[PDB]
Amino acid sequence: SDDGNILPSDIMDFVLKNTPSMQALGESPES
Amino acid sequence: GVRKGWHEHVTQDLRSHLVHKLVQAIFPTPDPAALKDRRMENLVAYAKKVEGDMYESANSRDEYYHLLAEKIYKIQKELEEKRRSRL
Amino acid sequence: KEKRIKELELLLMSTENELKGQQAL
Repeated sequence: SDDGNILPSDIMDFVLKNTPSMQALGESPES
Repeated sequence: GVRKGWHEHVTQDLRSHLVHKLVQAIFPTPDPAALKDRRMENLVAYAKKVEGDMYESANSRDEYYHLLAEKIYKIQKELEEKRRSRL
Repeated sequence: KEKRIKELELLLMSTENELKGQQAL
């Protein structure tokens, strides 16, 4: 058995950039 | 002697639509405009190269489909948990 | 994970039935 790659680095980077999800904020303890 | 005797069952329509459906699971795109962008041509050419390598790796049409679908399963369900686990 | 797994596995292998069927056998 083996564990070799299937997704070349140039194509990998394009799928890696697009597929994630994220969040944002801007609260403060000031009053 | 050669065990390959299945190529005669394939069609150009099957070839076209299987390359297409390879791309849809390799990268589902964020929006349908991203299918048309110039960077998707690298993904498409990679999918064409994979389709031809999985075809050449198979002694039957069933084994060809199995090799396509296993690499599709890896590419889709690895990123679906490494990069999309929260769904 | 099971519905989308069977869905993915079927999605490719159904194409020959969509294009040229199986009624010949």
